[PDB]
Amino acid sequence: DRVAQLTIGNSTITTQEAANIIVGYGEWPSYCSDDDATAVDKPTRPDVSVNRFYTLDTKLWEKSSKGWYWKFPDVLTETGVFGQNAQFHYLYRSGFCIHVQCNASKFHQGALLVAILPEYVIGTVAGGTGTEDSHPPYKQTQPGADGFELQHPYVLDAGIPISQLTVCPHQWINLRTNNCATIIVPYMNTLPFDSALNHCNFGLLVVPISPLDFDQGATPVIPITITLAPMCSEFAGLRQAVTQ
Amino acid sequence: DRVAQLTIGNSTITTQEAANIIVGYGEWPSYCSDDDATAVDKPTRPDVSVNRFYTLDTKLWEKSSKGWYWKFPDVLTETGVFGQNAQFHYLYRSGFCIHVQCNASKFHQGALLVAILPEYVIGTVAGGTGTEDSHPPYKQTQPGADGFELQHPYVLDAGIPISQLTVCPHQWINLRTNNCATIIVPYMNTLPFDSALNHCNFGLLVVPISPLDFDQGATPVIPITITLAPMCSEFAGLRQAVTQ
Amino acid sequence: DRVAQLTIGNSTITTQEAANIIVGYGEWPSYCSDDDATAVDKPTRPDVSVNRFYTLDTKLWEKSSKGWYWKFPDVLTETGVFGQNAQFHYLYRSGFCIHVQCNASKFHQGALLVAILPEYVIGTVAGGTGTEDSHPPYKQTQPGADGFELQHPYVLDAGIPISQLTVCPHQWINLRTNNCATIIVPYMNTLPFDSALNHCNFGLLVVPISPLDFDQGATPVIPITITLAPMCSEFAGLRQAVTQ
Amino acid sequence: DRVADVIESSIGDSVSRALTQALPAPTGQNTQVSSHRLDTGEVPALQAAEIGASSNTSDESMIETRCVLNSHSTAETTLDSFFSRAGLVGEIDLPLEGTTNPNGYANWDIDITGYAQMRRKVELFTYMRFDAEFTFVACTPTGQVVPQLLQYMFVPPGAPKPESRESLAWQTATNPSVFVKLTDPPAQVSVPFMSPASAYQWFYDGYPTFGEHKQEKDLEYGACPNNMMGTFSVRNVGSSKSKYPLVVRIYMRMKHVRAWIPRPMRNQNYLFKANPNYAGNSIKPTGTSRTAITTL
Amino acid sequence: DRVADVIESSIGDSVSRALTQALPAPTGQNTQVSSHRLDTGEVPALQAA
Ligand SMILES: CCCCCCCCCCCCC/C=C\[C@H](O)[C@H](N)CO
Ligand code: NA
Ligand code: NA
Ligand code: NA
Ligand code: NA
Ligand code: NA
Repeated sequence: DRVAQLTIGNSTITTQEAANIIVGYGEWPSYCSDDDATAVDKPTRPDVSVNRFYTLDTKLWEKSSKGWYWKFPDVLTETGVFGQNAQFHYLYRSGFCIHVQCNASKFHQGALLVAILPEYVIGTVAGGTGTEDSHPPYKQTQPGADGFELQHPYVLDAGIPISQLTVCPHQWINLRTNNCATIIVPYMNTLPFDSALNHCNFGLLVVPISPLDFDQGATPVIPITITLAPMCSEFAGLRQAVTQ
Repeated sequence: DRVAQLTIGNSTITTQEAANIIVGYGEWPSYCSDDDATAVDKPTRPDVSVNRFYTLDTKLWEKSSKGWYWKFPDVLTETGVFGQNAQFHYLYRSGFCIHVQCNASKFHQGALLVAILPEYVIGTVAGGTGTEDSHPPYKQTQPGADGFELQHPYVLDAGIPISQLTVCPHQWINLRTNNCATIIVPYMNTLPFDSALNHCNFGLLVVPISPLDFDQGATPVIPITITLAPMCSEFAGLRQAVTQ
Repeated sequence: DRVAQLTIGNSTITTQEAANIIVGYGEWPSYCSDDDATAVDKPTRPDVSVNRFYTLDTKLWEKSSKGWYWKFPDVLTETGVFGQNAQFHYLYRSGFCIHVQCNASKFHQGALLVAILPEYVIGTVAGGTGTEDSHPPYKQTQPGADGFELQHPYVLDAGIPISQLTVCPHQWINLRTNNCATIIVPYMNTLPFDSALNHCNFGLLVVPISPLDFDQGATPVIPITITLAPMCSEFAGLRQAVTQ
Repeated sequence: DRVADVIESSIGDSVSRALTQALPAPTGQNTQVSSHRLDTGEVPALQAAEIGASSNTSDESMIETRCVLNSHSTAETTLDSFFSRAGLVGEIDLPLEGTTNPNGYANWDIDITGYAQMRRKVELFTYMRFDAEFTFVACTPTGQVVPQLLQYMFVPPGAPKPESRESLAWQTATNPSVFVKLTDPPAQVSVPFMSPASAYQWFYDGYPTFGEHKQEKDLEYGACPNNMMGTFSVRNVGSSKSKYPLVVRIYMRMKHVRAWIPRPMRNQNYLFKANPNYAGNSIKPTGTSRTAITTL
Repeated sequence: DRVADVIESSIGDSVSRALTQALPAPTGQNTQVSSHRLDTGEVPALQAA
């Protein structure tokens, strides 16, 4: 139960210090029913070429880090064959298998909260005073694969408490216990299909709740890598490639 | 088998580095038979209010410690509802679940012998020369919850070898192996009931056979805590509260 | 599976960090068939007096060690009752249970390749230039119990690559994983019986493929001990004791 | 005849594999008798929060419990019990003199996100599907009931919004309208689930249109048209100025409610309607604070 | 009619639960034939005092 292997497509992930697997809302990704669908054109289900593990950028965990987030359909729109299909097709649909990995040693300590927040809408500080109706820039609402850093993690940059973020599919990475978190997310939206460009079904939040710490001499560079794989990907409404 | 939980009354003990459980003389505590009894009055069996875990004082294990001991009916006579019943009633009877706990690190070392010695009668050094018939004071024969320290552990302060103390229900706390000892003791006496004030059925001995040791820098304070719970407690011969 | 015990004769070996057991060429040692034999005299099968664990010299693993080897029938010819029988009898036959042991700590590192090479013929550097037809001395071809050190481990002092030495019954001692290697070898030769003095059926090679390393302060003396036990020993052709 | 990986393929499975099942729970769970347990191997109290699952430890395994036949109902915590309570969601002013709808008519953009109480509750969930009951309480700014006839009209998106009290749009040949006097009890009406989506979204993490998303258009981030149900228009049924100043309070009661994906409850004060902006200089803690962690 | 924790209660059990039994032993135990055992998983020699 502490060891596990995730194989999908032509990619395999290994781990010897896992903490089980979470299946968001107790549901596995699935394809769209014939009665839940509307688009009449036959969709493309590329399978193995898009349903595989993509490893996005690595972040560095510092004793003062606040946390980061990634919007999901988004992080992959410019990567591999998944990205190509997401650009050529109007409609997209899929679940995800998210595997956040971060290892240290038996002498390091700290705890990361890895959670999935559906429809993660970002807010602004409203000019500090709260009298200015400002809005988050495109660079912040859809940060891409590089993710974005939280400025006010306590309120998740959206006026909501992070202490309650656990009502969402989550898992923790407690260095003294495990070195990775695995969460499987089904397609969640009020529509059977939607644009992979304009809409971000959910956001991945990785936030240090218990600060990283260690004594001088132990390796100081502790990376946090994000690996994710689409599941049951379906695309429809073919046309030319659109970036945004 | 290394992990365990002891629940009794409204108290629960946890451990992840145990070494099984010892049941003194292969017998579980039980109530008094109708043919083993003499007192004709109906006894009180308070159950949950007295059969629970009481945590007595903590001792500090030093690189030079000799060892300590606690007389049992005694240690509890002034604590909780067990103590009240032991004071109000002439006759008392019960078994015990003793849980000695002491944790360190994978870099500390040492071994404690935790044993139960029935009718643990204390002797004196007889004025050194052995010509003076002196006797141990009340403060030493019945030390209460604070326990008492051994002056000559080799002879258990009673002229008997500690090397043979293992013929008694015992267990060891070897820091590289476990961090606690659990011993369950049945009621042992030549009478079905007896006074909880004048008589001490047995004594708990915690003695360092292999000295504690560690390198400077590792936490130097290594406590030894004693937690114990009465079992199948019965009291009879009600009157006013008597302290001694 | 990580723990094991090897009992044979009046000797027992224990281990808590093993890596299974290898049975050379998938065959257990056995006695000689009545149709595979030629010598007509009835052999001696001393059993318990010769089929037991003999512990030969200890070697010191240094950060610069090259590796050692032991020729087998040989290492035992001057030890115990096995040696006596090997000297008094012309013909000898037997399998072996080899147990190489070497422990360190969770802070040391390194990997030893423990392999069995049948008919391990030693070659010389041929005077460096390769024009001199020199030959290895008796002290090197049959080093006895003290073993011999490799001068050119890369070519196993015989012009063959050590990188392929794994096609032979082998096992590794990776300090972070196990602290011993166990290999069981059947009698291998083109004859049913042979001289224990003139012929060495195989050689035991212990070579550091990944150098030993640790930080100053951790114990620097890391020994490698060789323990071995004959199996199904048979001797025939009795006469006076011959040393060589 | 056909490639094996295609036969044994599972691409196409439309049924969602559910690991959990909804069981009947009309009352709180009962407590069963429990005795002491002194054993190794079994540790109910020890958990591993890293797994992401809440502790499954029960009262019975932590202390010696008695038997309690719990008959406390769980009916008042259903979604309908929680949301089926009318609350203020809109307020329209029709003054005599001023700069706010002084021409005897008003157009209220249907959005229940203008009031904190009602808004915070619904924002506990991400998606919600429901029918509703709208009640319109009208009177003057002093609470006085006046003999005045009003006309409320629901203008779905695309229909012509009235530009004046005498606009031709007030003919309501197709739009639903309600004519009431302030002397009559508040008008009440039933509304269905009219979104083109399968549910309303209190949160839409995306943009409504394609193209470059420049600074000037960041106004559209988080704006989902599937939630924009249209306009609510009011007017004095006449061709002359009304003799009294009016106010119309709109209350909404949800019925037949379905809800999905719960979220953390609003932590900071609300500032605007179309977004979750908060005052960055006044970020207050979720709750009360104290002097020391070791003192009450 | 009666509270459940009282029915299922075990307070009153006068019989001492014994984990061990006295067996006949008129003579010293015999020794049985033993052969070599080269296997992993089983370690008779290793104990935990
Ligand atoms: C005289 C007839 C009047 C009829 C009025 C009908 C009103 C129907 C209102 C439906 C309101 C749905 C509100 C749902 C979502 C919010 O608008 C959005 N979250 C705002 O962003
Ligand atoms: Na489906
Ligand atoms: Na619970
Ligand atoms: Na119930
Ligand atoms: Na008009
Ligand atoms: Na009894």
